[PDB]
Amino acid sequence: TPDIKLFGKWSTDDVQINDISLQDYIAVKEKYAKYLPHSAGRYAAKRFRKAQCPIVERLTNSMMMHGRNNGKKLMTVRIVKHAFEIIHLLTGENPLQVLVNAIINSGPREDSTRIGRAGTVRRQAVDVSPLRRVNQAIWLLCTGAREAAFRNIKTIAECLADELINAAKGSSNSYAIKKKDELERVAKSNR
Amino acid sequence: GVTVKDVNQQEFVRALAAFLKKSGKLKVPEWVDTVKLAKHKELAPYDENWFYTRAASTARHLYLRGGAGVGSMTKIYGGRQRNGVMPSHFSRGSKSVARRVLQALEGLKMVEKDQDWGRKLTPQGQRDLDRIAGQVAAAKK
Amino acid sequence: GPLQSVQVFGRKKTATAVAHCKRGNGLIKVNGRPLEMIEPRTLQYKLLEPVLLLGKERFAGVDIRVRVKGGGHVAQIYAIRQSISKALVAYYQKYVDEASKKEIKDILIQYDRTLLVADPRRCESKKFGGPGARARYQKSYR
Amino acid sequence: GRVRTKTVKKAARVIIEKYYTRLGNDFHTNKRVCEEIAIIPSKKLRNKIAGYVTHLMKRIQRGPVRG
Amino acid sequence: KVRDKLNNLVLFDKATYDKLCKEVPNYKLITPAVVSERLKIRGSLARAALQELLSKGLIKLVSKHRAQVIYTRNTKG
Amino acid sequence: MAVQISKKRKFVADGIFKA
Amino acid sequence: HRIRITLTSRNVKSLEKVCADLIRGAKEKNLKVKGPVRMPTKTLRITTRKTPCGEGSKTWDRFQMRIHKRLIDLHSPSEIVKQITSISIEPGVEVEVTIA
Amino acid sequence: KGCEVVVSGKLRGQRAKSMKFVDGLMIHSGDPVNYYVDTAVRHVLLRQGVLGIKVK
Amino acid sequence: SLVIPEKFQHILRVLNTNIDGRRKIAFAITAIKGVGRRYAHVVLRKADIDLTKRAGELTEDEVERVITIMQNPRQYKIPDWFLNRQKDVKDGKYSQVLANGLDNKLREDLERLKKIRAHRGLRHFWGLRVRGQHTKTTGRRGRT
Amino acid sequence: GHQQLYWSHPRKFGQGSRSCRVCSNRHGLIRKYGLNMCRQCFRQYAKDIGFIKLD
RNA sequence: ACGAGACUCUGGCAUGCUAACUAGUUACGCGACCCCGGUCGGCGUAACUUCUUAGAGGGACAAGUGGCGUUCAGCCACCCGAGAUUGAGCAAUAACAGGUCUGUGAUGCCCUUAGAUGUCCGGGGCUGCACGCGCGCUACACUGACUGGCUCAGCGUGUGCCUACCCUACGCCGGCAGGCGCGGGUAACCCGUUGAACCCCAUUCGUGAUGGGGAUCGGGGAUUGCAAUUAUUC
Repeated sequence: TPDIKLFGKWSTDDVQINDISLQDYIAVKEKYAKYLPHSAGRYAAKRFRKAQCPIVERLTNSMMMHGRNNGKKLMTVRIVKHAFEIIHLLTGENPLQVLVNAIINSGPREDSTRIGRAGTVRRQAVDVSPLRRVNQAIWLLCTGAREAAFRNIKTIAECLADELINAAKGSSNSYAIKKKDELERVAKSNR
Repeated sequence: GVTVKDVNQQEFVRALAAFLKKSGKLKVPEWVDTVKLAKHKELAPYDENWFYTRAASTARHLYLRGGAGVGSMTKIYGGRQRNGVMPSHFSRGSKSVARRVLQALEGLKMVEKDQDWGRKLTPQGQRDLDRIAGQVAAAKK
Repeated sequence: GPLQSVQVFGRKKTATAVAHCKRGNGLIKVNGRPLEMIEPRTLQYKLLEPVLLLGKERFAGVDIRVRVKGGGHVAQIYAIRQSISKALVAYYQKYVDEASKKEIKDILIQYDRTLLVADPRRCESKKFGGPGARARYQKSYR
Repeated sequence: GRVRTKTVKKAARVIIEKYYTRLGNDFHTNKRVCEEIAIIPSKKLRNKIAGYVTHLMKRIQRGPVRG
Repeated sequence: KVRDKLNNLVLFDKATYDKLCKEVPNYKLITPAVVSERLKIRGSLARAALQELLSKGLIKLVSKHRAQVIYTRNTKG
Repeated sequence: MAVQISKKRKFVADGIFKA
Repeated sequence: HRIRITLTSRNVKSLEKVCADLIRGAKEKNLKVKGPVRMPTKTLRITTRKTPCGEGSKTWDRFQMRIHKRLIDLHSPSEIVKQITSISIEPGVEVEVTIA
Repeated sequence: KGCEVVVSGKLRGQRAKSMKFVDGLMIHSGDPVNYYVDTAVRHVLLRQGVLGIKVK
Repeated sequence: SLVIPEKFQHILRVLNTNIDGRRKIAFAITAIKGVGRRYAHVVLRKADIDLTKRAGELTEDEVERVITIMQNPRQYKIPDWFLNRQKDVKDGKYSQVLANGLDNKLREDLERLKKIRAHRGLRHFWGLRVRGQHTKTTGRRGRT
Repeated sequence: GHQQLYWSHPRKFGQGSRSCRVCSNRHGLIRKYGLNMCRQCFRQYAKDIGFIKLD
């Protein structure tokens, strides 16, 4: 009976989520605890079976994109391992919490969808489901990591990591925070 | 005791190459300075002494599975061939390089000529392989 | 006395892993190599899941020899991690009281379902008119 | 969806009308009855027929039936 | 609005060497990429400087890999 | 038989003679 | 007396019927008989265009021909094998008598 | 249990017209058309032209 | 061993070309025509020179040694097949031909083809593909 | 020399060496399993060879 | 009554059944090596089907539970379960001026038929370029390239009728492309335990149209074939 489930060396215990909206849609705490960000699968057979997937495995899935990198899973596993090493070095505490706080702070709470016919860009402000909030958060963080780790000397390990610290508090110099603010202001525009 | 299968092969091939360099009994040919190891390679090997590492890899591959000749080992040390505009394809290595390595290990007292078209290990070669496996295991532990 | 041996298979896609559990000292190896050194090294803890999940006192009374063929790498790793658990459960059912089987099986299913059951997922046939089983060639108009 | 065909429903209705004291609510038992007392060219058709027979028993044990 | 074409040094200078030798152990994150960014240094030279500082016993290794290497400040305790 | 064609060739040839 | 008899056919039912007939004949003979060795089935695949033209949708059809092979070992001379195999043979099956 | 005859070609004219003569029961799909209906296609060489026959 | 030395060569005036000194000693000599990424390793393999050094810090003795190896290779133990110009049409002299040497050799081969009036020379004079490929729907960079 | 010039062209290989078993046509030949037929007539006589269509 | 469904093939499982020295496993003995045990596709033989091969059967039916609905047909969620919507095959009446006379000794009419619009041989062309379009391959990089090492599969095809031309292990020479004797296979028997690639590990490279990209072009060397120029291919 192991009292703690390390991700190699990182504890999955004693993490707290400040948002009660994403308490059951973020899977880190004592039931969804593995030792790798690499699940067996069968998480996309029904509608809501992807909510039981661990969030490190969801970011591991959403990291690979753009044709060249499709199908590479072990490589993404070691990239997010080195990324969590950088989060632990730059802050000093559990990197699972910074992953939790970045997802809450980068999920768009409002959105604008198309309405009516073509000819004019008329939109209606709507609400966002909490599953779409974490989906947009993971997709925006992975897109910002991909845009930062392109045509630069900076490696993917730092360019996955230091945006999470910027998205932990919203320092107005990250990709996901800027696009979430843009989405919120354009949803407030057509209100 | 300890065998070759109980220790990682990555440090093992380097240690066996270093020991086989230290023995100095391999009768290495003269055109190894300017040669390509396969038809699909682009440059010369970056290592200064590729022959000792190739001979060590040949010896340990013969230990894991014997009875393999020259043409059987060309399938092992070969890979993807980039033809440029073409879609890529698999291609073999250099037959004469592996043949010279096999003649080197036959002239040195490690590899004998096995029956039914193969080359097996002399038990002195097994002694050397198990002894250096023990030394690498003791250095790691 | 008489030998107490079981032979239990395990597959993911086509890589079968047959484990041979018998009475002896506690040491685990596959293909002559221990579980600590199987390439790729990324799936090392995934290979080590039953031992650290279950306890070293459970594997103390048995040693395991596994012969494999087929598949790739990740399918082989999943085949080992299924086959070790299924062979251990079958050994405890065969020669130990059933309460140990219940106490090992409930936590084994509680961690992940695929430790004891296989994955019913194979590749389907590619059809004409496209480069894959579902995708089709590009259509040109005008 | 799972909607039974006219053949399966008609065979089940006529096998209820002809035979009633040799069946029951257990699916495997009256599956074996339907295998024995009739000629069915498949296993899947036999299972579908026996399933509609069991549903007809669950209908009949409540009240009257109009068919 | 400017390319800012990079001309990174291939060997050190008189002020760069002792400047980094007094400065980069005080950093919390030291990787060859980031020290190449803040010292305008080629990619190989930053690597060679970090195993030189590792051999000098002033920089502690935490992880070794072919893709990314991470180097740490020594503990003050 | 010295030429000894294969099992598949036997069935293909038998179908040829039947046709 | 190590003889090996091959038995190949297009059909499965008549192949198994003549195999069971020879097996029950050998069992009524009171002779040590081996079981049937079910060889792996070889499949002949031909894919071709259905149309004789080059006009139409690019549609293909699939042709198959399964091959089933069985083996029987026996411990009798050739005349007993002849007198047990020359009677009531299926038209789809074929035999090959060897000695080793 | 059932049969049908189809004759196609130039039947007393210039345009090709087909005559279909159906009665009884006749299935068309699945496997049982392999061993319940027997198909035979023949060509007839008339003075005017050709003629095709399908009987099943 | 890692700090800069004095008398550092920045721009190399060797064989009337420019060679940048910040690159590797194997791969900075590739700016000379006639030597590429494959001939450059062997010329530095026959000479007792380290390959892990930048090209700007070398001295005239090793520079002249590499120049002599790449200038007269056949008597200096270089195989004949590794040279680019084998069995010359004039005399058959095996040589690794220089930059302006290849320029002069190329223009005199074109002049030989033009004066012999062959199909290859006619297609080179017209400005077309000479290796026998389809050019109906490709090669649009001719003129307009 | 007409008797040695009428067949002076070798026919050991190439497309003209092959000939269809049924219609003597050089186009669309199958050489798999020694069939040597065109595709259309193989489709026409596919049934009595033993080739069935069930995939 | 047809069509759909019903039906056929394949995938997912059965530690139960029938049988495998052309597939193997486990035991026992003899071998080689390390330090009392471990490794070996090294050799041989006492049972057996765990893996594999392919036959007969079994299994899944909206079968059970809780809700919804003329308590109608049926729907949803869930426990136990290898599966609680696998993929293909076949595919109705009626027609389209749909494509094929260049698939046919399948074909009506029309034309030609010796100076042949038939046949055969030698050479050329179908490849020719101001330009436009469609299906595709390669890349624009450092989630990458180069050099070594590590380790993992399945559909398959194979000595041919007039058909000469098959798949290759082993030993030798040579940078490689490549060259004769040397042995196996009419095939789970031999190529072959198909040491496949992408991955994984360790150096080298560092934002520069660079070690990205390999188009264009010069010279040389090989096999196929009677013959390669308007490079067949390497």
